[PDB]
Amino acid sequence: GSLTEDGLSYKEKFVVRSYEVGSNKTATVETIANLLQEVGCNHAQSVGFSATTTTMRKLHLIWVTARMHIEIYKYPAWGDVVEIETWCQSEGRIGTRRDWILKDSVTGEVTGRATSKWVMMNQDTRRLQKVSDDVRDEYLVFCPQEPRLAFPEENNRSLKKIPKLEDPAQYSMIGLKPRRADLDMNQHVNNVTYIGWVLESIPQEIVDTHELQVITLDYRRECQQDDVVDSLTTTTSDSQFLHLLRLSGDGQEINRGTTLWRKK
Amino acid sequence: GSLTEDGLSYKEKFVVRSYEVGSNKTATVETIANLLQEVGCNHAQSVGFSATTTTMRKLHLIWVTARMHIEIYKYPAWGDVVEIETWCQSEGRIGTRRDWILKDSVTGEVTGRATSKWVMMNQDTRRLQKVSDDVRDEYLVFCPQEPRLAFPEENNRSLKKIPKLEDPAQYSMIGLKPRRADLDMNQHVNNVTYIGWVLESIPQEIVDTHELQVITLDYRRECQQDDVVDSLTTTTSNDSQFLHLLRLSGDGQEINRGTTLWRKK
Ligand SMILES: COc1ccnc(N2CCNCC2)n1
Ligand SMILES: COc1ccnc(N2CCNCC2)n1
Repeated sequence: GSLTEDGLSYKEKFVVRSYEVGSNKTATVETIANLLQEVGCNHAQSVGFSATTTTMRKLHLIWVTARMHIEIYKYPAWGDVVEIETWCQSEGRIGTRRDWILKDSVTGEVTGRATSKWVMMNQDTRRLQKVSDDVRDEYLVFCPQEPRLAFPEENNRSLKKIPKLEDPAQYSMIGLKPRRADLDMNQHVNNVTYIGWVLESIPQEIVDTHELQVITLDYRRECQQDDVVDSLTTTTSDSQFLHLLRLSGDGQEINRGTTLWRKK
Repeated sequence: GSLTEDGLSYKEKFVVRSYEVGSNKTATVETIANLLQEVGCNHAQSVGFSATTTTMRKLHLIWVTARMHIEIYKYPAWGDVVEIETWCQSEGRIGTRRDWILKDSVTGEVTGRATSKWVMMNQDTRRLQKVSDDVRDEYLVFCPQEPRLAFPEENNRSLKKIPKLEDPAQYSMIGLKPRRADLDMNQHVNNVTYIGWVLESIPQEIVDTHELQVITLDYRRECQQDDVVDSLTTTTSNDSQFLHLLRLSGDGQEINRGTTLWRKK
């Protein structure tokens, strides 16, 4: 992988692996989500990062994901090369936004796109902060200054409010626990695990006959290594679903989201 | 990746990914196990498979893993290039063997090695069988004819008998279930998931202070998408040795048995 000529975005090719594909012999949405995360880490490293930006390290500040939105048109097949282009942008003092475009390396056509909103947080108190200058000046040297949006459309799926699932849920997967493979190098549950846990309550009949076109996910609280999660789903309709991840015990909300599926 | 000059083995370089590493910023043993599986699939495809032969497809036969043995000296760090060389060999009518050598792409030194025994099974009845003559000739064209062993040694840990864990276990992880990411393209639980499930009963203190040097795993029965697994461990020992057992949560049916060896960091 490498930064583009202007140094304001980063590109990387990935060959789809055998264990990365599902029953259709195409990459799973979790494989896609891991590749977005990977190209994002390489972009951050190529422009001199740890995630932290020097002034975040002096203030014990970290970036946490608030939202993740992914729209796939075609899933790359096992053995295909997929090229992902990523870039960052400041959103005033709200937070930071990371966007991605996925292309077929052979045809050069867009096969998917993604967007994510990150909020500032103190890693000790776990308290959300607003982007207090300085960080915003150091982010301006690596970001495009004119807006560059993977989802430009006025009134689009990536910025819609997500409601809370009402009990009883139509479908459920109870007792989900993270194992060591679900943790990252800092022992926190990978943001991709939440996507997998959300999809666990989708019936196998929907998976076998439909393709996941869109997924939007809100992140409210992190799941601990020793926490148990319940995944809840309800059809709201193409097939549309409303999702909710909560702690098995007290019912504390950790995630909420929506998925859109089309018949194959 | 590509086959070697003689066409009797296959090589592939892999750059270690951010989500593939643990607390030490080095690849997990499950990442290593996925890369061995990946280079094995590419070797099989490069020599005209898809991993059944023509005779196996005609008879509804598949290869199932009976044993997986991995010995790591150095785990590649996040961002490093690792090169894996793999090859197959016929073991008469018993089954087949797949071997791997892992090297640091920069220094060219061996940083790990692995071996796996595969047995023939009818896809429908699930009954094991000895390799027929037609199958032995079909892969003798892709295998070295003189023995080539990743673990040559007189009495190596790769061929040792594994005993059955006695109740009560010292450590345990109960209620392990596979999710969709644990399934392969044919909807069967990935062999690497079993490794992860085995390691779930190892205490977090051992993981934090030791490095996994060796792991040997016996496969007896497959875990279904709707099956629940219990992982059991007992210390059998500066080095730490463990005895492991995976069994179905309900009836206590054995699915796996194994041993791990760890050294202090
Ligand atoms: C804004 O999204 C997120 C995501 C993950 N954790 C959190 N906080 C919320 C404040 N308490 C600590 C955890 N917020
Ligand atoms: C020897 O290795 C394995 C691995 C997985 N399943 C099996 N069988 C044994 C026979 N019954 C069906 C399952 N054997």
